Formats: sequence, C-alpha cells, structure tokens
Amino acid sequence: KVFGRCELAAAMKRHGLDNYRGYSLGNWVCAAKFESNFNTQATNRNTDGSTDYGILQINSRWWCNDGRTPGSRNLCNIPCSALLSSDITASVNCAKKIVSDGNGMNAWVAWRNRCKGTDVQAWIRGCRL
Ligand SMILES: [Cl-]
Ligand SMILES: [Cl-]
Ligand SMILES: [Cl-]
Ligand SMILES: [Cl-]
Ligand SMILES: [Cl-]
Ligand SMILES: [Cl-]
Ligand SMILES: [Cl-]
Ligand SMILES: [Cl-]
Ligand code: NA
Repeated sequence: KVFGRCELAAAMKRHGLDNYRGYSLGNWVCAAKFESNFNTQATNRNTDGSTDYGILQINSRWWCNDGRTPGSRNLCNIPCSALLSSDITASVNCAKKIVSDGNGMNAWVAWRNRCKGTDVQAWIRGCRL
C-alpha cells in the first residue's frame, strides 16, 4: 500500500510514535518519506548481502529473519516479510526497539541526512490529528 502523508501521520500517532523517546511525529513521517516514499512494499539489497524492508527500511542483519543473511540476528523476532504488510503494526513495534538501542533515529541514514535539523513540523501541517 502507498500511504498519503496525513493518512500515515494518523496511523503513526495511533500506534504511539508521537514523541516516542523524544521524537515528534514529523520526524517519523519525514524518515518514512525518504526511506520508502511511503510504500509498505519497498525493498533494497545492501553490499554485505543484507536487505532493508518496508516503510522504514528495517535491516535483516540485526532485526528480522529473511532466510538469506547468514550469521545475522533477529532482534524483533519476526520474519522480514511481516514488515511489508499494509498494516504497519509490525514495522512500528520493531522501530520502537531500534530507536531505543542507543543511537536514537541516527539508525536511519536518510533521517540523519535529510530530516535531522530541518523544520520537521512541515510534514504534519494541514493534517487533522
Ligand atoms: Cl508528500
Ligand atoms: Cl513534528
Ligand atoms: Cl538468515
Ligand atoms: Cl535469494
Ligand atoms: Cl537474535
Ligand atoms: Cl521466518
Ligand atoms: Cl495501519
Ligand atoms: Cl535520542
Ligand atoms: Na536476520
């Protein structure tokens, strides 16, 4: 499913991301825009053989099992295909574990390079929330 900007903002708020670990909603909507263009079915292969999955591009090296990343962990306890669903519940639950791991939202390279330090409130303007 490809989300609209305000539809995804609403769904993230409902699942408790808004100010989660100090990050306002606009930070999460900005990261999803630059990681996947709001498409729950996005995948991308990395040079080490791992793959990133779903609206927040979560990586199979640490976080999920895809049966093809030898010697990796599965810290979220889920198959990576669960992260491609139109229901974002699995992605959001796993993102809360990643952001808690010590490096905050710096875990997402697009957030650090394109959202960090910008006016992120802009991503939720005009939305009914
Ligand atoms: Cl947009
Ligand atoms: Cl915000
Ligand atoms: Cl594996
Ligand atoms: Cl393969
Ligand atoms: Cl593990
Ligand atoms: Cl599996
Ligand atoms: Cl949802
Ligand atoms: Cl932090
Ligand atoms: Na894995």
